[PDB]
Amino acid sequence: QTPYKVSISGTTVILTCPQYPGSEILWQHNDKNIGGDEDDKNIGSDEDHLSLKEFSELEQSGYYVCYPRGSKPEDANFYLYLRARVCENCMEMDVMSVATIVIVDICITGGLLLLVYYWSKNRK
Amino acid sequence: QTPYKVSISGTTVILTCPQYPGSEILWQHNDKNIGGDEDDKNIGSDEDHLSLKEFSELEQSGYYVCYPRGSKPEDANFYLYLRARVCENCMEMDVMSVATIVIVDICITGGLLLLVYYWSKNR
Amino acid sequence: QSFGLLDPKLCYLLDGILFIYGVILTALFLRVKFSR
Amino acid sequence: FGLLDPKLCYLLDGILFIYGVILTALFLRVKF
Amino acid sequence: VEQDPGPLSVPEGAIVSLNCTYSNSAFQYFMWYRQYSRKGPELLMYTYSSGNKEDGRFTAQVDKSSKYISLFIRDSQPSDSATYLCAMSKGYSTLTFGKGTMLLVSPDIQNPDPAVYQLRDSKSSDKSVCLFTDFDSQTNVSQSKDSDVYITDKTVLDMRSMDFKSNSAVAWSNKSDFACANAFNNSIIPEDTFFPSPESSCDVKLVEKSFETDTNLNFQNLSVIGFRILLLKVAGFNLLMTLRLWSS
Amino acid sequence: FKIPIEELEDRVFVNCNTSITWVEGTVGTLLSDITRLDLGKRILDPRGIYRCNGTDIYKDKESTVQVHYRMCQSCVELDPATVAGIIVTDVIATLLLALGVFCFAGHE
Amino acid sequence: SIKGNHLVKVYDYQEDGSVLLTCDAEAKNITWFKDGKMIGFLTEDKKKWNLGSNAKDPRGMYQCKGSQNKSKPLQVYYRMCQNCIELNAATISGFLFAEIVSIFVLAVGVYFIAG
Amino acid sequence: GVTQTPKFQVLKTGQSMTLQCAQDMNHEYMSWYRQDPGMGLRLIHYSVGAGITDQGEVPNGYNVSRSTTEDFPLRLLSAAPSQTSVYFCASRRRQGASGEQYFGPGTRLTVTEDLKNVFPPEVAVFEPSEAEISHTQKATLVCLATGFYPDHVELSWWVNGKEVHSGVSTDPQPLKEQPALNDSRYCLSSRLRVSATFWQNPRNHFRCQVQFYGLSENDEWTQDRAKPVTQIVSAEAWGRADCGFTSESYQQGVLSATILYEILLGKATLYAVLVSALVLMAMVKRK
Repeated sequence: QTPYKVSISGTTVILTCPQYPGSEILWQHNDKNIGGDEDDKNIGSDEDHLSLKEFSELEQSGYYVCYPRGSKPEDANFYLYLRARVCENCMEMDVMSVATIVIVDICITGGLLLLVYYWSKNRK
Repeated sequence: QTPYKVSISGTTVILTCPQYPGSEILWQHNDKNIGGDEDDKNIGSDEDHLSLKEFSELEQSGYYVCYPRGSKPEDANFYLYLRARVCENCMEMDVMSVATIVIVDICITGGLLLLVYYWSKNR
Repeated sequence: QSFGLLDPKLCYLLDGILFIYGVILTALFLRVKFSR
Repeated sequence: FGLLDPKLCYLLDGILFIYGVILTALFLRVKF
Repeated sequence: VEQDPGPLSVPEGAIVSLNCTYSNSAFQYFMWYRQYSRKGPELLMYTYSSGNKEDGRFTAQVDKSSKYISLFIRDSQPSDSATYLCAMSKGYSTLTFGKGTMLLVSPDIQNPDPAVYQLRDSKSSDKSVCLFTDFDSQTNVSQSKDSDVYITDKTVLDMRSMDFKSNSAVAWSNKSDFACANAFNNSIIPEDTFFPSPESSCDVKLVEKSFETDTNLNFQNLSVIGFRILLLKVAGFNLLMTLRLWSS
Repeated sequence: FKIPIEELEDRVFVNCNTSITWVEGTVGTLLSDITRLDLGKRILDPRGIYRCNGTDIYKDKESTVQVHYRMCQSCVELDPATVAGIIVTDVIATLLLALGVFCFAGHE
Repeated sequence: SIKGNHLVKVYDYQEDGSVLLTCDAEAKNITWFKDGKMIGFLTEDKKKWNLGSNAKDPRGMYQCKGSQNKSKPLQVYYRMCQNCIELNAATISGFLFAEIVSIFVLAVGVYFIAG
Repeated sequence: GVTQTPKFQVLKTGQSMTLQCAQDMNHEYMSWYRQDPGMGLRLIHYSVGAGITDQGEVPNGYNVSRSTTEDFPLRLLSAAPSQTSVYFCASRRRQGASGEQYFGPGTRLTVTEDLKNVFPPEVAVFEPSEAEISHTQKATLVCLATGFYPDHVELSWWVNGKEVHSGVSTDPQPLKEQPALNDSRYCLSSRLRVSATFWQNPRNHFRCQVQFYGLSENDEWTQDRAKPVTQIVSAEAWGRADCGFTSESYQQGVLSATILYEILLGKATLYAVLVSALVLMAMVKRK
């Protein structure tokens, strides 16, 4: 139907359950209800968001499911298997992002060499 | 003793049992007969070849054995323990071959540039 | 210990290529210094 | 021999390319 | 009907002798059950006459005149530490079981190196353990004085790969001032007991023994080599064109 | 008669009930006890042909196992398109050097 | 959780990075569906459908069919980096040092061409 | 052989429970033994035929029923706090002619006076220290499952998704946190010793599964915390060589190499385009 939106920002994963509009969302991780107001304050929940701060690959991987408030999670229609590394101050290496870095550096150095070129021709 | 022939090309493992003359050969894997049901295109049987197509490290490894028709299968006493990785479009390439590829590239560049040197000296 | 196709022998091959080219140009520079 | 190898390979690339540029500067200051 | 309880301790590779007294009745058959910890009683030997019988490396003997039966074991492995039960009845039914006897076969360890190692807590819970190991295989490890310090009994872990049978006991606590020097104070402690310094050792040449290589690292190293070849060729082109434009 | 080729943590141990006779291939280490032959690691590709007798069962038959691994780690994934790309850019770079020596030697 | 028709489980952690899927049904011919389409036709001796390594980040919808109806989906997701680069002082200093020496070599080259 | 179901079972005081035995070797008559620490095996009932049930040594509160000749289930109509034992099924062929028995794999029961006492095991995996890896060159992971009740765990080590049966010690009997009291809580430990060129990979993955057997879905729960059902609690750890040259620093070294050489290749190609444009313009302006 409609996939979960896993927005990863830095070392913080925000899951978004796209279905069930208006109703209230509960989250199971490995058949263990999280997202409530426990002592764990690195995990916040919103109207439809799950904000996991300082994600840990070992602990917070595994299954996930959103289900409406007061319903059975075995009657939900959609499960997620999240396994994500995170990395503090770590910009990735896409196929096209690196090409944009290369072309920006090419344009900067081409501009600098044209400045030095016309400077030397003005000294010529 | 004449070993089994294992030839691994991409995701195709070809086994060859040398020790019998043949003309009726059967292959057994982990106490199960394999090949010869006229299904399972991935598992092909030949004169003395076994073609495991789309070989899988986790599910096809273990003890292979050839035996002729007439011999009971637990009487055979030459077993292959096969374990192999099956990366597709992925070939064996050791270090000395890569060293020779780089040096041959240098020799081709130096030879072509010396050709350009002499054929510009002639002008 | 298993490097495989990962040895420092390959980067040191390329650095040996740069070293041999540097040796050739330094030797010809010193022969220019001998020449005059 | 295997302490932190790529940094050694690339620093040796660095100070031999610098010496290559200095050799070309010697040709530019001797030949003409 | 009367089996001697209590754990008896036999060194590795020694003939073990157990016996059950049953005086007096007239029993037909005699049989020996072996029960491991947290399993069901498995049968070992079943005889019916007065005398001797041998199966595998075990030996069941029946003494109707002396009115006791006995079990003998040769080449006692450490993997036979179990509760041995003996059973007999009349010809019809109603087997009578003894209370069973704990047999502990502590190994011969042949190269002991006793030490107490602090282990590294894993950021989930507030405990911190001090594993104490190799023991000379004769160290009585008692329980603790407090109610916050726990002690497990000595167990024999059996490495099959390096072929090295070892002894262990683990002490964990939820309190401050629990250091490994003050952890196993209750039990008796042998000599040289290598309490480590808190400064690390950091053998670098032993970390190099564990270095695998994926296919991704092979292909990325070959891409680096290809880019170095292309830099050398295009820089050769550049220096030739600059020498061409400076020669004229 | 299957010779049990057990795979421990990262090693390979040939087990038998009697002593293992090496024939050819990786020699390995006879362990601290006999009847167990270590073959080194698995990623270093241990291969060979080993033979041992059989006691307690099998009536003193003698059997032979062939241990063959292909832990593919001196290997490289390569598309045919990527091989064509490497070859074509190499040829273009060599032609650039050819034109460089051509234009340099023509106008020295 | 094999009731409620969640028949697809993942057996991820492996010696290499190979992600595997498993379906619990009447095992004669398991037919594996990704995203709606068909990708797999599995018989014995095979049990586990592969997805390749986890460096390629296998994602998306997955489901299985046995002799009964289709299973509920499973959104397999991975951000298993194998490209992420930590911004140390050493890597930034190396990038800037290589950039400065490259632009100085090219600057001397341009200044001696158009001198 | 002889099978029986369930393996482990928890139930509140004053609650029935039917536990099944099954025997497909087609022996005739079965018996129920119970075992306590301190008293040995004690007979409960034995059924010599298809329907002919007879009492044993302690039949006090045990309804049996023999209808078929392969099943002889035991029933507990009302429960007691003195019911905590380990139960066993028996199997005999024909009346002392073949005196052998074949016991099943064991069935445990604990009976609490109130179901607020069940807890899940809190599991932690303690990594080794560098003192071992220098001194003995072998590493000992230690798992601690603390705080559960009742004693219904099955601890197991998984290395790269497959179990290990070589190098694992586990306590046969768990401790108690307060040994003087009655409704205490148990603590179980485990040791995985591993050659220390296997722990130093960052590729190997070690985890301590604990299969807790407890309540089910058909039982009421009016307490504030989560309902402690039959489950699996585990903790993981990658292997970690702290100081040295593993295969992650090398990953980032080769990634920075690819960045610098794509940048330098862009530099050199742009300088080639500049000098080729200068050569082409000079060859236009000379001809």
